[PDB]
Amino acid sequence: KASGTLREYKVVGRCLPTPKCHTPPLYRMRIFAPNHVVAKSRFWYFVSQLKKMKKSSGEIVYCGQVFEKSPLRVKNFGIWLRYDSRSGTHNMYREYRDLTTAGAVTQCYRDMGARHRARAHSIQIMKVEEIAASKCRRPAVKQFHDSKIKFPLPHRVLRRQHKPRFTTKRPNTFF
Amino acid sequence: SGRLWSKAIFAGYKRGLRNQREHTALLKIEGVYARDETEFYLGKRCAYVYKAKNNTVTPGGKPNKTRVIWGKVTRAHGNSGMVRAKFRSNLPAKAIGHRIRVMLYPSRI
Amino acid sequence: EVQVLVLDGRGHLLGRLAAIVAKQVLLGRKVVVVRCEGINISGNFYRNKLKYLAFLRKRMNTNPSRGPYHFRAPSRIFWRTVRGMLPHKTKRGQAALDRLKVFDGIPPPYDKKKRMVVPAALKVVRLKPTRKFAYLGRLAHEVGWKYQAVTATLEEKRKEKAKIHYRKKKQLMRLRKQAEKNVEKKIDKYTEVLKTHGLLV
Amino acid sequence: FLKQLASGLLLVTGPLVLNRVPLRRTHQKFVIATSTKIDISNVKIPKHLTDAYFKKKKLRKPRHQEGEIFDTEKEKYEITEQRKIDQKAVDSQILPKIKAIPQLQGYLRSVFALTNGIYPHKLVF
Amino acid sequence: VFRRFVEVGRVAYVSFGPHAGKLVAIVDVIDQNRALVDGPCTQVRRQAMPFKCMQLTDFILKFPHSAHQKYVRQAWQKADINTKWAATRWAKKIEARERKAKMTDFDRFKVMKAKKMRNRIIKNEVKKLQKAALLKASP
RNA sequence: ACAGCCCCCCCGGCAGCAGCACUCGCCGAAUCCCGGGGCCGAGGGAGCGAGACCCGUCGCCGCGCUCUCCCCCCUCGGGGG
RNA sequence: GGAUGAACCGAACGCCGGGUUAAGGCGCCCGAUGCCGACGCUCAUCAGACCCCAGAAAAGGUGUUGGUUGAUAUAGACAGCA
RNA sequence: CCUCGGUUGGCCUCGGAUAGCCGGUCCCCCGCCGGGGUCCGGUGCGGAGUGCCCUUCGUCCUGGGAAACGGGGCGCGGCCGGAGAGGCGGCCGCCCCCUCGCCCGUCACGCACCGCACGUUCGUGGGGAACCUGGCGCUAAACCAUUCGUAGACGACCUGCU
Ligand SMILES: [Mg+2]
Ligand SMILES: [Mg+2]
Ligand SMILES: [Mg+2]
Ligand SMILES: [Mg+2]
Ligand SMILES: [Mg+2]
Ligand SMILES: [Mg+2]
Ligand SMILES: [Mg+2]
Ligand SMILES: [Mg+2]
Repeated sequence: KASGTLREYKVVGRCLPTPKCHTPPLYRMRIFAPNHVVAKSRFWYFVSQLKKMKKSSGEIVYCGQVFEKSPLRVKNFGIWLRYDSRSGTHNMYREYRDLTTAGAVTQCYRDMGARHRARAHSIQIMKVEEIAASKCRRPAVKQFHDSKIKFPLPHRVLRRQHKPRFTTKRPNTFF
Repeated sequence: SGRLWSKAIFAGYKRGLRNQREHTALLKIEGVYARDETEFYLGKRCAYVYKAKNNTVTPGGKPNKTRVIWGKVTRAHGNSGMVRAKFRSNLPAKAIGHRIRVMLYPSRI
Repeated sequence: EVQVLVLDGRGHLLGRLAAIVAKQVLLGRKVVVVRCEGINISGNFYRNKLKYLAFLRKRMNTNPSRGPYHFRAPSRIFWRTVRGMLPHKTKRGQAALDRLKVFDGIPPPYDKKKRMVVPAALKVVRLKPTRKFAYLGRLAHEVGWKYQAVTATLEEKRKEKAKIHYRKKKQLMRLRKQAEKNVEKKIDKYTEVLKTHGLLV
Repeated sequence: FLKQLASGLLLVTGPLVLNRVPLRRTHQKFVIATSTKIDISNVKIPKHLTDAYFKKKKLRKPRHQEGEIFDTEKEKYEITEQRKIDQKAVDSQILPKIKAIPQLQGYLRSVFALTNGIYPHKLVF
Repeated sequence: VFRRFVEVGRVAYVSFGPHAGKLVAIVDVIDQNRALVDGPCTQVRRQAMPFKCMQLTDFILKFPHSAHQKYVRQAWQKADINTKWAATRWAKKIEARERKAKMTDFDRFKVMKAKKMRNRIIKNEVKKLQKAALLKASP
């Protein structure tokens, strides 16, 4: 599974009815995927792992994107996941700050790739939850819980290094 | 009276790493360093003006040493403001790093 | 362009500036790099000195007089770095190499001219402030260059003369500001045109 | 610019007293249209000013096949009195509208050129 | 050393991006790289925004963090940030850049003439002052 | 409280609406118009009709007018409804 | 395209013009990121840098970064001094 | 004449810092100019290279402003600065010009070559043979041959010759 900016999908599926149970149970999952095709594929992967279901023996009755119910509010996200390292499988709890749940999960995927070299096929997101600022455990997240937060931008690197490419004046980094 | 043409540099031919398509040339127009700035110069006439030993007839003038290979800008090349040019005859390789004039002629402004 | 592009080597990173210069001279442009002893190299000095000492070790075993020519002046070091980014075994590459001049210090043709700066090669923006770096002049001096002291003395004389010239320029500009204040009733008519069209805030 | 003719060629006159450009045809592909305009509505462009009026005239080569004697005569194009009258008639009512706006006549007297720092793709015309 | 700080109510100028050339207020801070940003009077709806495309100004508004558009807009309108911004040397430098960029050929000609005459008058005055200062004779 | 924030409300009202305040999609029988740059111009007797005669302005397709009559608006009979 | 290479990756071939791609790339050699690309990790006095492929293991590190489990602490932890 | 072609306005300069800079000014110290301490300004650099300067249609009537302590001299003579590769720059004295050149106006004229390209500069370009025209100036060495033997396979080298 590749990535992009991930989206949350509510995927509901069920086994096909048989003359053993005319109404098989419906199962719902949250899948964070680039698009609905990958979302359906990951739904089948996960329900094959959990229940004894297959894409051939079952069907997907709903697959719809879940829009964030408050994208204008900064909030803390705790994510419980598991992943395969080069030498085993580990459970992790990670914390992020973002406006959207899908953005937080994307942050998680990038951060796992950056810190643990974990590719997206190795990572199994098993719980995402908005948490109160008192329930946070990661100091890098907790340090932004200041009602009077204040910091400068110390050493501002010139990013327009080629417009102009040649110039007489040397850049200023203090602003 | 004045220059009346934009300066450009014959940077090289359209090419892969190990193949060279001499029929089309790459021009670096002075002051155009982004792809979105190249839209003005598309379709403009361009000239490679040089001197030789024998005199050749000059339109509206006396024969002199000046010779021209005419051409025009066809499209943009790269993100950094290159352009591609097609000339009436393929540009000689001694002209690489030399002056090309973009003549403003087929004006759209 | 058509003029000579004069670049000050102080505060610039070696390979970044050399890539810029190589592309410029391949585009048929005259380039002159002055004060090549002020060029910086990222990474600490011992590491960069070790790299140059490995370069010194690489020599032709049968006849070292034919082997790699290890140039010890900072200008020649930068010249060889640019040659490493130029296709110097063809006529186009040799002409591009000819279009480049390199100097230690600033010689009299160029000490009286303004000098450009390449931000994409500057240490201050290309290098994190906590990282270490080496000076090309110091590295050259400790690997075999002989003219670090005399170049420093001549640079200090050049700086004294430049300070005098800058004081004269400041005094002239102060006098110009006073002149603009002196004549303003006969100037405001054109000052308003300039202000209207955005020149002269 | 005064009017497009029947062949699509523009008829122009930067008045001859300003920059020595008579009533003359030009191609719209080979001109740059600037933003500055003068209201030349309700001026009277004479009706006879047409493509056939401005078409070039040629003399050679009747009653002469083999050239042994030079036929370079008449190469001096002569300005017609009719053309001079037409130029006077147009300029007499173009010029007062030019003078009505400050230092437009100097703008029309000067010629366009590309300074080394300026680029036509960033120039607003 | 530092005088301009990232903080709630700080007014920032957008250098580039979709909202370039606009003023915004910093409503909240997100993970050292982004800020919840709101221009209610400068037509920038609330959104995340990186600190790289911000250039902090000297104006600080007083509203609590993560307040609504109403309170941000009242803080902006009372002690009007639009006129106080336009009065600064920064804003009119931007405006001068814009009107120099949008200048036509006739305008360039007129600027050339006016600048020619202005420079000649100033240069004559400079020569006069130089000769007036050259008459010094004092042991 | 001399600021605010979140949820449920007894219920909302107005505008706008994947926004022309560039927050976040998939699309077009639920889709059309206009413009620019580049390359190209292969083919050569298409006439069922007059019994062709100046080189077939022809087939398919899409249209307009007349073989009816009233009006209306500009030009000085022409043009537009 | 992999610098180079019988076999790898893409793709198979009449002579050409235009458009677009594949695998692979876009500091300079060398066409193309001269994007105001995004988030982190990392300093190496043998750094690292792309299938085949052209060099490495067990074992360690109070280097730094994440994570798991457990424990102590205003009924005053921990570390220092007595 | 022969040949080689490029190019198509210039920037005549602080040192530098980057978790900071720049400009200006009153008191202390060193030769009337600089260095400090104040104080006042600017800082997404506006005393800004995203900049500055010059700006080319030419003339003729013709007025108002800028100037008139002004511009030109391939005109002479004198001085000074510059040595890192000074190959450059600046200042005076005499003489000879025009009151023109810069802005806004008045006035008409120039081949207006009948739509069309290589136009426009550096430029009196570089280089080579040759003719004419004047002025001011110069009258030499190297090599072979010979000799040496501090040298030597041969060349080369060290030497001598009214
Ligand atoms: Mg819509
Ligand atoms: Mg044909
Ligand atoms: Mg190959
Ligand atoms: Mg290989
Ligand atoms: Mg395969
Ligand atoms: Mg092709
Ligand atoms: Mg490559
Ligand atoms: Mg390239």
